[PDB]
Amino acid sequence: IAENEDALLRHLFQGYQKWVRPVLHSNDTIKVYFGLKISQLVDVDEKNQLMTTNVWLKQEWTDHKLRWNPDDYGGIHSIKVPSESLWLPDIVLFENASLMTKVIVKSNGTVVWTPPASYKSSCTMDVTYFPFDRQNCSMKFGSWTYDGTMVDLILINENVDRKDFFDNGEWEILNAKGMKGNRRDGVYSYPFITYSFVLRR
Ligand SMILES: *[C@@H]1O[C@H](CO)[C@@H](O)[C@H](O)[C@H]1NC(C)=O
Ligand SMILES: *[C@@H]1O[C@H](CO)[C@@H](O)[C@H](O)[C@H]1NC(C)=O
Repeated sequence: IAENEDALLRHLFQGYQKWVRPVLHSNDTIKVYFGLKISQLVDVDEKNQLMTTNVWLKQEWTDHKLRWNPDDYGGIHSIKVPSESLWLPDIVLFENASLMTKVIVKSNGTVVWTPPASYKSSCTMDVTYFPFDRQNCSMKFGSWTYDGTMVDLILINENVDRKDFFDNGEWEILNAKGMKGNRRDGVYSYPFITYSFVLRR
């Protein structure tokens, strides 16, 4: 086989600077579509009010530097590229608790990144219900480096993605909904997404 896959890569990352936002015009914000997918609830530590989860952080955005006509490159329309090479919006889980997988890049600039993660975030037993088999657990995600001027978050679904979720014997997910906030400290606006989990038993 003969791969102009190597030519596209050399042409795509020639003078690429992963630290410059890959916008066309410098006035532009980069829109990052975001969604949380849960694989399983690993453990609910009722003592320390903590929760550990296995999740994927679904991210998608446009990198206007990484755009090509497939006709020039043997009809390639998509390629897999290491996340370490790309500009990233640097979305993190806020209350410290995102492995560097590879990214998919498409000839129109769309980048799809879904890195897996394992987190231990804080919980809160619901005292309104007796017996006490409810817990309120929140996960808050947003860019660390870029304010809303430079990265805007778009929440792709009101619900956490659970199609591939593993029900663990000991707790059940009553609800898991995401909502957008735009609140952070300083003379800067920072958009974020809060996911609220209601766990039973
Ligand atoms: C690029 O093409 C894909 C289909 O492969 C599509 O899902 C995506 O919306 C396109 N990107 C843009 C920025 O239109
Ligand atoms: C816990 O979550 C439930 C469901 O969203 C809500 O009705 C309740 O007000 C919350 N209370 C606390 C203390 O978290």
